Amino acid sequence: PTSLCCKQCQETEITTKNEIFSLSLCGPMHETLTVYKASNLNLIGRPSTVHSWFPGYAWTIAQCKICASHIGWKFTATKKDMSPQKFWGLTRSALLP
Ligand SMILES: O=C1CC[C@H](N2C(=O)c3ccccc3C2=O)C(=O)N1
Ligand SMILES: [Zn+2]
Repeated sequence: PTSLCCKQCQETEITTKNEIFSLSLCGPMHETLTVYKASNLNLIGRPSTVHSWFPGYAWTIAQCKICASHIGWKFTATKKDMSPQKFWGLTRSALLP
């Protein structure tokens, strides 16, 4: 009901609408849903900064633990002074609803 599940298998809650936050800037200074917390995702490989959509963070591929759908990435901060130190960037179209 606040629940966002893997679209492919519909078994797993991946996150909730409660966890949604926005790193995008609201002044003169979408497709990716960023959430503080998520569940039921397996991380693949190791963090990389190449082409990172969120400068300062590295990414690790995250897939649904049940059906292996590529749902998004775990983003991890490269510096200790950043907040959050970690979040999830989730492909909206890989989630239901
Ligand atoms: O922060 C991110 C997550 C990974 C994402 N990524 C991809 O989605 C992709 C597809 C094919 C070749 C290379 C990449 C790449 O780095 C990307 O470009 N930046
Ligand atoms: Zn799944």
